[PDB]
Amino acid sequence: MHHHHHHAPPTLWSRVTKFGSGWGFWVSPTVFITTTHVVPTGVKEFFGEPLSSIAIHQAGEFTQFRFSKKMRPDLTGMVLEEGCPEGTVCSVLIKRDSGELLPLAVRMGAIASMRIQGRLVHGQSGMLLTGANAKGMDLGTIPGDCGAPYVHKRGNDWVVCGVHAAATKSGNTVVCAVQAGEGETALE
Repeated sequence: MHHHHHHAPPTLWSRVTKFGSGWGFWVSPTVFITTTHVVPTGVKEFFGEPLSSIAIHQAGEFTQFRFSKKMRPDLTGMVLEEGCPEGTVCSVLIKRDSGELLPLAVRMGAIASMRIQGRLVHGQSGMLLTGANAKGMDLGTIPGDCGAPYVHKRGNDWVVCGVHAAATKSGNTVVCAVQAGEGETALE
């Protein structure tokens, strides 16, 4: 009784932050995420945090933002899911200027190691499940909404998948930029 379709977490929507030519997410008080193609060239600080006191770590369209200080504007600590099983419905957070939030949805596929620029990277595909917002280099972007963060309900909370990397030739299929860490060395 009353289960399908429910209210979305507010703080979860505020986590997203349109930077440069894309959108990121607040991994934690002093932690953040962002894509590579989204990163612009002109700014030297984020939310009042000079790069001089920041750390960057690329990894297949996955940059690790480590701030020297914990801004903690309205966060606490989110969970990162390195991919997803077969049948995982993820949702992106597309915020606009006039508050036109565009909540997109995508169905996760299988986990495999793709090859980009002669580099093996681990990422989970994702078939579109909305209409046809995909253009070819993203699930649904127009004014520069690339790299958007993915979210999903996990137990009694919402875990983040990756970021809007790009779309496939099929159009209704994008790749969720996953992070590198545990799970690859573990056996189970």
